[PDB]
Amino acid sequence: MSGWESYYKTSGRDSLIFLVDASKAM
Amino acid sequence: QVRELATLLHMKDLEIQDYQESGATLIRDRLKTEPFEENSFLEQFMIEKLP
Amino acid sequence: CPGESLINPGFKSKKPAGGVDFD
Amino acid sequence: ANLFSDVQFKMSHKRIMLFTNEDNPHGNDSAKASRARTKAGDLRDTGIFLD
Amino acid sequence: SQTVASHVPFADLCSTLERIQKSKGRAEKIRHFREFLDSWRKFHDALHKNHKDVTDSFYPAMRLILPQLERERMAYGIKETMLAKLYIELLNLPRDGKDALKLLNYRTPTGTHGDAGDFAMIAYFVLKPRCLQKGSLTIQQVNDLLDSIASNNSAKRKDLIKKSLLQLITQSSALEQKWLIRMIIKDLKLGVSQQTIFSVFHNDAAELHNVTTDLEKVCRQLHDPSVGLSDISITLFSAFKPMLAAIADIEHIEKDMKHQSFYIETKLDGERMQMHKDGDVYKYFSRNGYNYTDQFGASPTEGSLTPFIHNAFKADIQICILDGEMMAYNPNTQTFMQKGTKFDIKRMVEDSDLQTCYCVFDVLMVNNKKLGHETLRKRYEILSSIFTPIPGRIEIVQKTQAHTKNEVIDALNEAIDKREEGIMVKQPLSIYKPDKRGEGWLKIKP
Amino acid sequence: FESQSEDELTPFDMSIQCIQSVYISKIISSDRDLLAVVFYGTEKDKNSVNF
Repeated sequence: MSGWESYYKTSGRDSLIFLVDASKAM
Repeated sequence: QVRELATLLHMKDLEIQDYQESGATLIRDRLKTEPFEENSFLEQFMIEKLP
Repeated sequence: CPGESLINPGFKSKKPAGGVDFD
Repeated sequence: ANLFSDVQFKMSHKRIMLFTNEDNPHGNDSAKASRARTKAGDLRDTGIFLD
Repeated sequence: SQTVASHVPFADLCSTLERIQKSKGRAEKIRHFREFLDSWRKFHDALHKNHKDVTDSFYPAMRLILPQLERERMAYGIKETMLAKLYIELLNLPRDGKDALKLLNYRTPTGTHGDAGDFAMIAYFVLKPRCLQKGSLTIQQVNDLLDSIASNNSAKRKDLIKKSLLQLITQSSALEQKWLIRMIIKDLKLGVSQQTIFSVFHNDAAELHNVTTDLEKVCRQLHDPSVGLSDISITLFSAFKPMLAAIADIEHIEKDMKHQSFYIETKLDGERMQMHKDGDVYKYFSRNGYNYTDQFGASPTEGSLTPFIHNAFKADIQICILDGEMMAYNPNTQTFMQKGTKFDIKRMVEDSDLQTCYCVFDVLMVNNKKLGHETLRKRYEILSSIFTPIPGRIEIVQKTQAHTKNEVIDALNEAIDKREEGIMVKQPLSIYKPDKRGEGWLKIKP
Repeated sequence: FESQSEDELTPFDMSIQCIQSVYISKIISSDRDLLAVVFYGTEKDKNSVNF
């Protein structure tokens, strides 16, 4: 009887989102 | 000043250790910092940035 | 709270009897 | 704590005294110290005095 | 009498379950389950080289991997709330403390940590600092503890239940205790279907489970994958999954019956029951395989329905299986009390004047004749020659021959008039397929 | 169980003497109170939980 230790051993598509700043500096 | 900063770092390390022992989990795993050791830090500084 | 008996809580630790002590 | 719970009467006070001469019972294992601290905190919350 | 379950640590099963849960696709879960099964079978072969007759099987682990199919064990009597209360008492946690409140109102997301809907996660988090890192319990020990707890709940004793739960808590880790809580609640959320588990166990296991409804026989008979079963059919004293009916559209009903005459029958509201009779030995089984024989009586001498119908069977019939519906009868009016208000046919009070009536609609075995594979008409005819009905205690459901839609609408209108749920339709040539739905039986409601 | 000096009482002896004195005082003063004696660090075990 060997121990239980021996017997177990433990595509797609591109998406883009632009983000334009609307500050007065722009 | 260096000695005082080392003491503060050690206290912060104790805080980290206790927070870990409390079962708390940090949201970001990148913020983890390694334990501070004085000899290792001094050796690294002297070998790298002293010149 | 201060000077509390360690055997019977809720009661002050009675001091030992000293009898007569002349000045 | 289990011994305290076994009592069926009404207890005005609950106290434990620790007779020991080892100030560092758990120095090798940090987890055991944390478990002991947690258990002591739980006992204090339950209303058990420690001496 | 060595058993492999006594050599398998519970931590291994817990780790396997955790790995299965933390898997993306079915392939990895099946691979882990197959690896565990192969290891168990290899260990079984190694251990039982010399012994000839062995009752050892995979049941000890199967009853835990699929708690919902457990029938040998009685109701534990504890759910999330009772388990939280017992954990609070045994752990000596403060009643008004944060942990106790979190455990009790586990559904409240006020904690903002972990999960607000999974009690097992919160139990694991609470027990993480209060539990060891390694356990020392085997599968057999856990099964024995669960059996003790269930029997002791059945015996109206709570101190022993507390002792068993305390032992389990003291001899388990956080993960093991979490898994144990999940099994006690009878939910695992492994993400793998029971059908998949049965299929990986053996090529023909779902059919055997449908016919028998007992994890012991399935685990015992289907051990060597190579060896199969020649023929599997309904057997005496073994619950079989009943055959249900599916919704039907009145418009195309004739098409669903291949343009042939069919049977119209009244829908019966109540329990679904099946009766096994061998001599004076009676067994009653419910819809899902639970044994209700105690209520209705397993012998003519004592019972609630059998003591009156013992002598209602023709002399020839000695072995008999029947399927039917159990409902409540009011004699002072001579009418059936519709299911709902004022009574439950499952736990009727003795003092009530209402009694129990069994309406039969199928026969599956008579004098060691297997009628499962015969047509509905033949089973109906054989049923007509089983018992002489004695109104109020056992009856046969009337079925009317109909081959037009106007008849179906007339029947449904009349059923609504008599304040019934609806009407059902049966195909005369339909075969009995246990556990299947919408094969030859259809139902119609307003 | 070690004595620093030849003419001295070991910690165990002092603990036992204190326990006996407290027992006698409780008997004389309040006989309806509850007392218990437990040991930790022994080889044998005797408790409800079977620790």
